[PDB]
Amino acid sequence: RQEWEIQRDNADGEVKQMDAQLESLKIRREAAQMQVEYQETQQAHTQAQ
Amino acid sequence: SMAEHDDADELTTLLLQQGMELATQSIRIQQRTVDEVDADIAVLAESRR
Repeated sequence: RQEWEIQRDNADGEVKQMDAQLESLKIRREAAQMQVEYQETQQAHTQAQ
Repeated sequence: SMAEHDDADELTTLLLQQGMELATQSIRIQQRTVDEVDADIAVLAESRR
């Protein structure tokens, strides 16, 4: 039973770590979207030139 | 000759303004990158726990 308890703690820690990685990933996605907007702005600037 | 010089100056000014706007967007992108690094630090803290 003690061994089972240790395994349960390990699984819980894994779930929490993955939950935090989700936040990291969505921040990266937001950065990529802003990069796309930056590229579109560059194209508009060339058109204006 | 004067018309030619004036047109060149106007083009240079337009280039400078567009560069300024792009610089602002780059500022925002870099701030987002820093936030991502902070999220990675949080993930590491959970793993250490």
